[PDB]
Amino acid sequence: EDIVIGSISRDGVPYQDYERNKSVSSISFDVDTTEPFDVYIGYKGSLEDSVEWEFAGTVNPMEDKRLFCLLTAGLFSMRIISKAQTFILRSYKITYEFAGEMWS
Amino acid sequence: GGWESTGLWQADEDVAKYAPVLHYSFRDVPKLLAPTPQALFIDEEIEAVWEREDIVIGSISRDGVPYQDYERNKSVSSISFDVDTTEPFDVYIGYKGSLEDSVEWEFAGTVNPMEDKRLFCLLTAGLFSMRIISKAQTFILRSYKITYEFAGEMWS
Amino acid sequence: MDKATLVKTIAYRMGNVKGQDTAIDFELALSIERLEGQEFVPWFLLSENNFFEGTAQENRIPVPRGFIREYEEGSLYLRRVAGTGKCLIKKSQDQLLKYEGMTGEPSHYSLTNQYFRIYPVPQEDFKVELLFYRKSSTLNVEDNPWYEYAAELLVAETIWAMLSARRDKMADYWKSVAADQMRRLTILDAERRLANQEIFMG
Amino acid sequence: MDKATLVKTIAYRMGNVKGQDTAIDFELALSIERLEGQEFVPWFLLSENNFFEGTAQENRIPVPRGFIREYEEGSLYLRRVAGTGKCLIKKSQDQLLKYEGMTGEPSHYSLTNQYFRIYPVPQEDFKVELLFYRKSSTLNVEDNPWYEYAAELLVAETIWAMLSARRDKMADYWKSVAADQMRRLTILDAERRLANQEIFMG
Amino acid sequence: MDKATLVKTIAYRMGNVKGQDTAIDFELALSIERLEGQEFVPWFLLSENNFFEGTAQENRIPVPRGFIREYEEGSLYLRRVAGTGKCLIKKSQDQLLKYEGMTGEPSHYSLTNQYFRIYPVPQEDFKVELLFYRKSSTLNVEDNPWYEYAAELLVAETIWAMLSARRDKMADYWKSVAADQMRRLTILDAERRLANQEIFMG
Amino acid sequence: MALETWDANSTPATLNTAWPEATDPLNKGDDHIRLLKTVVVNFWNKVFD
Amino acid sequence: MALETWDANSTPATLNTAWPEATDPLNKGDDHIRLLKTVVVNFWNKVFD
Amino acid sequence: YDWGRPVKPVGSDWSTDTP
Amino acid sequence: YDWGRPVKPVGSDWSTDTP
Amino acid sequence: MEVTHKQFDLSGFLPDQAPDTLKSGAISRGFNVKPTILGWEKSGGFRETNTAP
Repeated sequence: EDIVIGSISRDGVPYQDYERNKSVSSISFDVDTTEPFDVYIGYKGSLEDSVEWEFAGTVNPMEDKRLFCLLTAGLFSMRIISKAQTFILRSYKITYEFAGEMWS
Repeated sequence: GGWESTGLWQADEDVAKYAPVLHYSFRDVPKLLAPTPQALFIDEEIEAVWEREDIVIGSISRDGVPYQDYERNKSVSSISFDVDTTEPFDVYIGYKGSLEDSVEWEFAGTVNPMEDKRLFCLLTAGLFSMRIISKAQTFILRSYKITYEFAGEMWS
Repeated sequence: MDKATLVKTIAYRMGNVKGQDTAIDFELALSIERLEGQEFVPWFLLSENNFFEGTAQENRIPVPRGFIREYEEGSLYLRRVAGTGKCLIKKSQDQLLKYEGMTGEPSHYSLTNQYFRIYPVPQEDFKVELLFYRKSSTLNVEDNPWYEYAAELLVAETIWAMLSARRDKMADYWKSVAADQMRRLTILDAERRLANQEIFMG
Repeated sequence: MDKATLVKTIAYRMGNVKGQDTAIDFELALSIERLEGQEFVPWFLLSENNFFEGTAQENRIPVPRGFIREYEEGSLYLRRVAGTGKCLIKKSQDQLLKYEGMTGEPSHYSLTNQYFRIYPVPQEDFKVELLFYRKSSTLNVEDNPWYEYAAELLVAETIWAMLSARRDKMADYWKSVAADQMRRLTILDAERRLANQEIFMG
Repeated sequence: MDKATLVKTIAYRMGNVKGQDTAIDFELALSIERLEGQEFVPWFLLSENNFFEGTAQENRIPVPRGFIREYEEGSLYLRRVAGTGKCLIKKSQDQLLKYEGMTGEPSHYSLTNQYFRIYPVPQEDFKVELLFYRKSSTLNVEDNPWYEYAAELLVAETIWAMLSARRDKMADYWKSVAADQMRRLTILDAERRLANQEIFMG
Repeated sequence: MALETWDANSTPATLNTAWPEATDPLNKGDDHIRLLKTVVVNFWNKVFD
Repeated sequence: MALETWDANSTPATLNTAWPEATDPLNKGDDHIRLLKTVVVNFWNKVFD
Repeated sequence: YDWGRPVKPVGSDWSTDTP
Repeated sequence: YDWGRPVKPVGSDWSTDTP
Repeated sequence: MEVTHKQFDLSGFLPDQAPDTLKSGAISRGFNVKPTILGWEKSGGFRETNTAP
């Protein structure tokens, strides 16, 4: 919940930004499993709000490892559900842009 | 009772049947009392006050940490809150010319986080302080930021 | 395009925004209001023939409701009862003071703020016709002309406004886009007009 | 647009500000006051025909209440009792001292600060008419003309003042926007003035 | 190319995107709509000969449905019942007011917004023909002309819109590509028009 | 924990299964029922229309 | 009352939102919960197997 | 001091040429 | 309103000059 | 410019140091709030028991 999306420190570590809206383009997964999985994306306007979930799609790593969705919100969360023998997750990255300021 | 009555889903004793609970004798109350997560006292409300004096407004170190500047006046435009509560609260803003003076309070307004999380006021002074008063079941404060500009030099 | 498609496209190209829908309509109306206030008037704001009847002894004829300008290749025409007419000529007011009291059919005019003046003061009821540019809200057409013909200009302009309030720096980009769209719209107007026209000196 | 829509738009485009509403009105009145003080006068500040009656032996006629400048394509006209008139001619004061004591109907004038002077000093009560530009607060209309025709210039000016107090940098952006709006308004005035007019040498 | 190949290529050259397929169609239709609104009209938007029948006493002929501009090397031709005809001549409206009431076959015309006017007002039913440019959705052909002849311009435009929403920077690269494609298309149109044509002075 | 932020068009997306927590207040009971009612009606309207 | 009339054959159509109300008695809380259960089951049944 | 203004033109509406 | 269009030229194919 | 003071650094009530210099997450006055790793939240209330002497 509430993934860290924002600026990056000169040391190379990211930190959260609570004052601007953000727009998400894609999510890329680095996994070791070969079987398919589902990915849900959540968005909330600000801290006081609750998370609302959207079904991003199904990811089959052998065919492709990227997922495309266009959303703008204050904060983002992700959920992965799998029913398979093997599932190892190594990392992931998010591509985003800043989209103004956060109001409520 | 109707839905407006007090209580929690678990009858209290059942909660933590594993451990004791503080009991309090209160002088003007006929029966002994115990703490509750709910914030209503018997039924009546509890107020909270959050006050900080002489907030750090000034330059920022290359490490990313702010430090206080005692030699210039400052002008404040807005205050933005990051809270987790949903119920409304009051915010007071204080200003003093310099260290020897005393704080003088102004009522900034009322903040309802769901509608908006920003507050707008225009003031110039040497130093600033803020006070938050809330009477609500839940109030969690995560952070806040201030937008300001430098406005000359401090005299007295 | 129509209003629904306009709102959908504005929401999509602003960053797939979904919460705001009423502000988009507000700033879409304000965008048209702002565009109507500028110097350039497109061809689709030209009205139809309108006639005015006036009493004897009043030289002042009020300006039509949404008047922006007077059609250049147009004129104010007096229609006499028999159906014949003459085209009245525009001059400045100083220039038309000789005529006070000379008597006859109206022959000249001046525009002074809100009033057209017929200086050869008629001694009997008259009737004039005019073609002029109008604000759209006052046109007698089914749908806003702007929606059909200048839709892209509209989208960009709306986006600028909305973004400028959120303080993104993307705005300047959309203002440049709108400026380019208006620049292209100006050229068409000329082309449409100058098509199939031959000019002879003298 | 009207005052309520103006205030709402100014609040929205300034950063969705909500606390301040009275300062917006104050700096919206001050914006009009500042714009009226500059050199450029739009067409909607032109007044209507106003007449002045004066006693014999006073050549000085006070300036009308909101006088900004006179209207060039216009004149000061002496209306005689019979309804006929002549247009008085403006000259500098030095140039009009020959006339002291020559006697007759008024024929020339000078403007020296707060007063119009009729140097062929009348020996009987007279009456003159004039068209001139006026400050809006003194026009006879229903709503401020500026609100209807110059709304987007005003928004920018107000936003500039407000931001300038906060010491924000954004202010210079809105001043540039206001300058562009005034530049377009000047061209619109020129286009409106010259429509349907033919010029012949001599 | 066709619609399926267009969508596939747009998806491939945008970064091998696979999730979005409906937005591509939406912004592919909007791309054609935007291109039709600009000043440059290609050769494949020229219509065929269209005839209009009109009642006596109405000089106003409505504009054809998708009229963008008329075709310069063409004319409005009056076809008489016998099959013979004359080519009507375009003038501005001011210039055509002498004719009111002179009687005969139509000889001149003016275009004022939505209407063609035949000022030598016919006293009997007539018939005219015209060649003009049209919006594609209204042409009678089998497939959108744009798909066949302008496919690479379209791809770029669509990619630009889509990226512009994401706020990517790459968008300005694809706009430059589209501008280059349109520049080449203009030269191709000019070369096609002027082939095998000899010009003699006088 | 108290309630999902919600309005007339919330839908099943805004449901936190864990939200009616054990020590949570009774006064919030009415709201939870209503969130569920709104959600069901909208889902039925969406897929039966 | 503020409890919808209901029968074992009730569709999702019967519920009125706003019904469990702040003033309403708590004794009707179970009944309101049970209505929701009958309403939900019928649609999964009508639309799904 | 003594400046007065003229009363407005009473007739006020233009009509239309129908489609 | 009343605009109508012309029917297309029926003969449609060019032939060739062989190698 | 902007300055962002973040709570949940676990500094708490520090009424003896100079207010001008106490760090974010520290307050000089106030009551009925306690510092956690979540921020500056509000304390609960009181119920009644059956015991009565």
